[PDB]
Amino acid sequence: GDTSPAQLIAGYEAAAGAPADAERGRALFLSTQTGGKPDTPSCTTCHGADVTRAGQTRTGKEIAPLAPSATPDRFTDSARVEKWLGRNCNSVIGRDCTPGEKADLLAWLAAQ
Ligand code: HEC
Repeated sequence: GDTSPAQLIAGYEAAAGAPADAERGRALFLSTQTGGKPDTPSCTTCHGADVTRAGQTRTGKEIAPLAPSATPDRFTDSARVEKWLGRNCNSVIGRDCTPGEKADLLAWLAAQ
């Protein structure tokens, strides 16, 4: 694509002022939130708790696995990551994700 997963995470770490923490990324992805839309309390609502398996939209359509081990071109387009993180962080958490959250989330997801 136009980027690597490491280039994306390094850009978020620089904006956050701190290195990514994959354990924090895992905890946020699996968390149940209450600030967003009622139908999407968690990232897992659509991507599941195991991102090597397919996910599902709110209507039951299949979403390709988020793990790069299952779907190889993941996180290789910078605009596509921002586009989905913009929409999905707002739906789940109710606000954009911070650069530190994005760094943490991608560092966990990029290793799956
Ligand atoms: C359903 C309403 C979703 C919720 C809740 C979350 N995501 Fe999602 N995500 C969804 C779709 C339909 C898509 C696009 C289709 C695809 O196969 O990519 C995505 C995509 C992403 C991506 C982009 C991956 C890439 O190709 O670079 C990321 C990084 C992502 N989703 C992360 C993510 C997080 C962190 C979420 C909780 C805040 C989350 N998603 C929720 C559908 C839905």
